[PDB]
Amino acid sequence: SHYEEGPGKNLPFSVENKWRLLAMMTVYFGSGFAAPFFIVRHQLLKK
Amino acid sequence: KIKNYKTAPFDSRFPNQNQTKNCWQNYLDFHRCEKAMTAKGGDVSVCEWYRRVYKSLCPVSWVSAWDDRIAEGTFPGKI
Amino acid sequence: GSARMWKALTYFVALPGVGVSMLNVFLKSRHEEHERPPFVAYPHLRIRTKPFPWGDGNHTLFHNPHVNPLPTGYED
Amino acid sequence: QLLREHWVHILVPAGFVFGCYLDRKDDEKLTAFRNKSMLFQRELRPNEEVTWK
Amino acid sequence: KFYVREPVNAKPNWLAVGLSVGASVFMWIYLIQTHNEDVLEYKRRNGL
Amino acid sequence: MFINRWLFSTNHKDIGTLYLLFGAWAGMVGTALSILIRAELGQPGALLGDDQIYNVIVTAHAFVMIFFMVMPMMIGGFGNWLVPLMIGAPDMAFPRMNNMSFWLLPPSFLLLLASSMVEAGAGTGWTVYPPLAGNLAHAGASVDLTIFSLHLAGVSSILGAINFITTIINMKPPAMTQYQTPLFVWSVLITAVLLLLSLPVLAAGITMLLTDRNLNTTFFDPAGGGDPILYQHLFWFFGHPEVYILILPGFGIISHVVTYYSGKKEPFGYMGMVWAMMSIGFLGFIVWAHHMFTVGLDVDTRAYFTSATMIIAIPTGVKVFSWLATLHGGNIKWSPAMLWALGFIFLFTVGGLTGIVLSNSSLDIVLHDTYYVVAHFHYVLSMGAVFAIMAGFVHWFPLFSGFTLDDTWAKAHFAIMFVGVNMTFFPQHFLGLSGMPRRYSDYPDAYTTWNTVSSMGSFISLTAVLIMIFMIWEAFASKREVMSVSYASTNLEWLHGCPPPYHTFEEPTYVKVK
Amino acid sequence: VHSKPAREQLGVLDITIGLTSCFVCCLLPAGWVLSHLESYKKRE
Amino acid sequence: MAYPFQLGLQDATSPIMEELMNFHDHTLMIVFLISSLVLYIISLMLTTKLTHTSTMDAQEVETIWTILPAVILIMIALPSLRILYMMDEINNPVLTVKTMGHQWYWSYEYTDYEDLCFDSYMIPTNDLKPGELRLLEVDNRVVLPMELPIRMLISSEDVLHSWAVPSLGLKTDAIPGRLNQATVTSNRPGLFYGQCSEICGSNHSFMPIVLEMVPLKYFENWSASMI
Amino acid sequence: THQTHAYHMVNPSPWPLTGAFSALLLTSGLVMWFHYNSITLLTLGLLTNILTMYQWWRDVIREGTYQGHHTPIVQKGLRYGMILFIVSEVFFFAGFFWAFYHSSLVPTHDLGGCWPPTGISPLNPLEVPLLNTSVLLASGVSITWAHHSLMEGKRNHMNQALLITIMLGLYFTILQASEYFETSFSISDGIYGSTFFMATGFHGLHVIIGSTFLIVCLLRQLKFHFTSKHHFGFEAAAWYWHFVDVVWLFLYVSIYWWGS
Amino acid sequence: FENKVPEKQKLFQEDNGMPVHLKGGASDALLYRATMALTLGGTAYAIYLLAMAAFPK
Amino acid sequence: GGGVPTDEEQATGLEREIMIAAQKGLDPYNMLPPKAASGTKEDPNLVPSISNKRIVGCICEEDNCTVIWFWLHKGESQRCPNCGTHYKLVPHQM
Ligand code: HEA
Ligand code: HEA
Ligand code: CUA
Ligand SMILES: [Cu+2]
Ligand SMILES: [Mg+2]
Ligand code: NA
Ligand SMILES: [Zn+2]
Repeated sequence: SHYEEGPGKNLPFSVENKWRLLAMMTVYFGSGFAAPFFIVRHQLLKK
Repeated sequence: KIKNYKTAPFDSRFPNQNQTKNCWQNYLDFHRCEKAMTAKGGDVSVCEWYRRVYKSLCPVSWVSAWDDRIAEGTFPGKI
Repeated sequence: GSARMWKALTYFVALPGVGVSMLNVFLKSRHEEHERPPFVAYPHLRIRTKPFPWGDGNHTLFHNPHVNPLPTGYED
Repeated sequence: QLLREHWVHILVPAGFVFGCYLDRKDDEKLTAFRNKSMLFQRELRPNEEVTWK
Repeated sequence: KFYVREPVNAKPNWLAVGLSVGASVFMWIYLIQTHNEDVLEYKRRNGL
Repeated sequence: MFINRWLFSTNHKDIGTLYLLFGAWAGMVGTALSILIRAELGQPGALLGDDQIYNVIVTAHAFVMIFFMVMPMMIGGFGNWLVPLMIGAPDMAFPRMNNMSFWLLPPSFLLLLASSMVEAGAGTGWTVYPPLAGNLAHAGASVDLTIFSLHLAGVSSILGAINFITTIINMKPPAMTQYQTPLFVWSVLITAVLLLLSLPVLAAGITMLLTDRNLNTTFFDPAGGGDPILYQHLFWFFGHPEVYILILPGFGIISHVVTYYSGKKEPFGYMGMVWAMMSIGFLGFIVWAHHMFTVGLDVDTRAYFTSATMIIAIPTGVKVFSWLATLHGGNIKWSPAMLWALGFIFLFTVGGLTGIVLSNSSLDIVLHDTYYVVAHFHYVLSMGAVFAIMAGFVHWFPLFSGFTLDDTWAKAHFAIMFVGVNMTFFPQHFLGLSGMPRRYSDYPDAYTTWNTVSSMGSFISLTAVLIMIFMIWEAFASKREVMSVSYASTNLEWLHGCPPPYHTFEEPTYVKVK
Repeated sequence: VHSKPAREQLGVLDITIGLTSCFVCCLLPAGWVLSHLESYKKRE
Repeated sequence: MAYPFQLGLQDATSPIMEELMNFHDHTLMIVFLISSLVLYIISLMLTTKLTHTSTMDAQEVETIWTILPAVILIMIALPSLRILYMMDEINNPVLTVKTMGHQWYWSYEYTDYEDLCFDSYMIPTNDLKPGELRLLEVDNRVVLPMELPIRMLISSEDVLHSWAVPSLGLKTDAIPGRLNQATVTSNRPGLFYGQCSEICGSNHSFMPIVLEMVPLKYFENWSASMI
Repeated sequence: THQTHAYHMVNPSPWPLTGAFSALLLTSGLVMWFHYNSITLLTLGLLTNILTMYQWWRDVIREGTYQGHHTPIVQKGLRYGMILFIVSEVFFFAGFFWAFYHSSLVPTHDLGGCWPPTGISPLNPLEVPLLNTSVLLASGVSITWAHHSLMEGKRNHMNQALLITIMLGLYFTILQASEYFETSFSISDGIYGSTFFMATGFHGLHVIIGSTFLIVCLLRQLKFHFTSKHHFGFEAAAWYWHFVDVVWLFLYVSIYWWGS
Repeated sequence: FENKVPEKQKLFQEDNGMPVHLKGGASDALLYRATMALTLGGTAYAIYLLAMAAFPK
Repeated sequence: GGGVPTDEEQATGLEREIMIAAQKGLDPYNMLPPKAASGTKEDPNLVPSISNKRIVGCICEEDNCTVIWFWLHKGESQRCPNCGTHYKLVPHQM
């Protein structure tokens, strides 16, 4: 309707440039993976 | 009676593995025999058996805390 | 017929019932002048493991100095 | 769904195990004379506590 | 709607159902309670 | 536009996509937490110094996988993506409170991360058992922050459960009966009923010790008449219901994928399906204390609870046997989802039988809070729920995106996942039978062998996660659209095109008059 | 589920770059951290 | 007390542990029975090539499909009911002992007569005398005579624990304000090991348990000679 | 006219997100005050969530009773959802009741083995808790009269029915505050005191929620919002108020008729 | 207290396309801008206190 | 003496149109199951639509657990793929 619909474009992240999209997945899931690393280094500093 | 013994016997009242109620009952009726026989003036040492069984069943920290609470006079039981 | 019946029950049963219960409590509250019980520092009462997040941390939210003693005694 | 259909088949066996149960309570009740009958006076063997149950 | 007239028992009387369930559970709790303090009075009066 | 559509969402498709995003986030947060756990358990001695931070990371592990990962995929994401497109509903009944539950879940994630940030840390495990989490052993804001994170997760889950029950018993076209909906509809219905009648118990328990902590009360302090047994009863009368919430959309998802790719037009014994599902949904409450057998219960109630768990084993066995019967007698397309499903059948079977072995009471006296229980819930979660959601993801991804994965890469992923979880958690069977207790950082020589083997399997699972996100990128980069979809005559979610449009089911479907 | 030819086809090069991309990128966090754990340990 | 490459369980110290592993072997027979059943049926239906995608008839197998689990679950459960009902015979408590779980260690007291209590801790690795066991050795062992039923009164003072002796084959939750009963019997003199089995803080891994089985004669010898 | 189904259409709204963030601010204020004794974030949390819940329901009233998307099937789902929330709160309260029953059926050893624990003087249930039951039951029968007067269509009688039930509910709340000022001990005083104080104050939180719902439904009815049959706001009010009536009855019989 | 519903409804269902969360005009728009300026600024103030509790003194 | 407003002059919009549809007896917004169960060749099952495409779901057996979903277009009457009942489209523009 008034909102554009189709494959890929119904995602919160833009799709058309696949290198930049790969950069988005790497930074997103890498920050997700590196979060508990940052917790454990934070108490190892704090203790 | 004045039977010889070594260990707390199994209570037929409480088959269940919880004996907090068991030693609490032993504590209260130990104080009941002590006040009842100070009232009647009889041989007050006949419940040395109940004194031994509550000492055996519930731990030294708990009996010391309850004894000190009675000695200062603020025991939260019906004694 | 239902609405009339409920109106009649409200006016002739519920309101007189609340009037009688209010009168009962109001008469009792004028005759009863409760002898504040003597303070006994029972170890299972007035437990403070952490201070409250208000005031001095030692008064309850609905504290009443006349009836609610602190862990140490009455305030008076 | 078969336990809904054939639930009536357990009522009569339930009455049988209940009937055997209350008969056992009768033997426990009418036991003023365990090992007191003068015809069956025998001293109890060391591995048993009652003559019959 | 099947019947031409609305039956008086078409919808359950929820006040009656709640009163029935509440009275039954209250009487069960009261009965088991009076059984317990009767047992306790028995033992404390006869020393058992 | 972006803020109005995505940040201010009201449609189940976009809300499900953002569920999938947050679920992937929390999933690899949990993966990293488990890797800290297992790399600490890979070497004899203490890798991370004190084991207080080890208790913190196992607590975070349990919380972010149970409450933050598979409930957001299966219940939230897959439920919101499929259920309207499965019953014919355009939208769901209450989409604003749906979106409020969504937008309130990452605040609970933030509170959990802040509890990790707190100096004290959440050194308590999944359970918040007092007085370990009391005013003497955990005097700090970390455990309180975990309690409010549980509050937020509970509130979001209750309002989501209201959403599912109203969108099932409302949004259906009127002439279809309840007893002919697809199986995932019954799964979400029974799980959401269990949510609705279980999460108040957790909320009551966590409020109970919240008032014990901050309001200076004594509900769990036995010096003032408290009772930790009360907390264990409340928490696990939540727990095993929450277990069955945690597992039954796996039943629904694999049933749909089996009747899809097995060539069937129907599951076998759909009356038997729904009867077994409401049987376990009904008597899932009264089995709550099988996790409880060594706290000092009476013998009679122990016998009652173990008998009730044997009883609840019966219809789940009917479910798995009829799963075998519904995959009977058809051509099997060797999709990766079938590989996930068959692995789920085997590993759910062995995990459930291990659970029965726990459920016998005296063996639970000996084997409580031991890695045999770990092997239970990893054989039924770390590959049960995990393979269920992998099957769901690799099956419905063209509906979710519009493009397909690579079949060879997905089968390789199944192989890596399978080998990693089996030679991880069969040594955990050996560890539990040998008997070291849980929540330990260091272990002796007997346990070193299986600890090393299962740690190497955990790193195999790391490689599996990396391959999974690689093939997600590969699918989104190759962007192969789907020309045709089989079994669309019997699957409602597949006939709106891949992906379905923004406004589906504008006209409600024409149900037969009968 | 049948699909049309890839709209964009990755080259051995592209596939290689990407597979390695995350592999390394996703594990690098672990790298820096796990690598200096003992240093981190130093209260200094 | 475990040996490397252990696949089964600890050998028994208690007779209840003996028939409990007999029952456990029965349950293992059941689990490979069902697992082999499902494996062979899966292999059969993956190795087939015949198609039958009609309307399957249903009301023909549910009676067998519900009575075979009925019988197999109840014949697993009745050994479980028997073993659980014989966990609690009328005890002959020749000896009594209370265990009081403290923050990061244990306390053991013999309180039948001549009141005795002591605290048991974790022997450090650097302080370990050569030949001993890491994570199991305790500077003060707990002694009990063989071939006797001894009563175990378990509780804790600040944090809940679990007194676990898998060699004796039991695990009792130590709860503040609540003590539970465990009856211990042994068949062999010597050392037997266990640990805590509840989370209890920043030294949870470091409260192990050691019970050495001695006769009553050496028991009273130690009791007299420790003064 | 493009929407062919008779279900509900939602224009996307910011208010679920802002309500979620307001709940996050509420809990952050709770931890900030419980640990670092700061009230500013807590007052921010109360202001945020109360305002946000206000315009959320203000939006739903706009889009329902003036725009007219609330199809009979839609309030059928609304009564489903209200019943679901009601039974969730039944099991919430019942968890609290069963916590009390676990505490009271087996009195722990430090309490003297008697219920209540000795040395405390709980208030007699004979007069003012009967007043509480009378005022709440009178309010419930008055709102049943209000529903039947909705059926009949008599506006001034509906007005007096609502005015008397808000008057009764506020009298209930202020008096239970008065014997909170007139009780022998506090919530930090013992297992029994802690459980009934927490349960009764938590019921007090529900009855002030119910009274505020009665305030708002009164101000709708003064603005001629409710009609003869589409009166689901007062249906929800009646269900919630009968709920707090029966929950008050349960906690009454338990706490007061049990062990006093 | 007369009836106000049938006169204000024609100021709601007119299809000018501007969204239903802004029907009232400037006052509800002012309240929207106010609650937007505080639900995000407060969240930044919330996580700042979380950061200060995270990093000790 | 009227008191409460009557919903026939209170309700506006979609409630107003659904109520006037109810009082005239015709339901065009699918609040009710359809009528005219007749799937022969000479008469098919009539289905109303405003578009050119329209979904149908056949419960083509009594108490059938299976539901058969398929699309139709304006033109020739659509059929069921496992039972063969016929469905036809008619446009109604409301
Ligand atoms: C998916 C999650 C999941 C599922 C399905 C289950 C299912 C079951 N669980 Fe468990 N469980 C957990 C998750 C789960 N559990 C977790 C997370 C914990 C511990 C949390 C913590 O410690 O903090 C736990 C803990 C736990 C314990 C506690 C042990 C302890 O810590 O002391 C017990 C013991 O009774 C138990 C039992 C069971 C049983 C009896 C089943 C059954 O429902 C399994 C039934 C499944 C079957 C497949 C039945 C097998 C039947 C057949 C194969 C048919 C043919 C066979 C026959 C006819 C005999 N579970
Ligand atoms: C959902 C629940 C869940 C899952 C998946 C796992 C998965 C794993 N668990 Fe977990 N575990 C628990 C729940 C879970 N665990 C609980 C509840 C405890 C007890 C805590 C306590 O004692 O209180 C526990 C305890 C526990 C311990 C005991 C620590 C201790 O007590 O000393 C160990 C150590 O080996 C362990 C290891 C693992 C490993 C190696 C995995 C691996 O399987 C990890 C690999 C799995 C995945 C990576 C999931 C796949 C998901 C994705 C890849 C992303 C999803 C994204 C999309 C679908 C788009 N677990
Ligand atoms: Cu004590 Cu772990
Ligand atoms: Cu369970
Ligand atoms: Mg435990
Ligand atoms: Na380690
Ligand atoms: Zn058909």
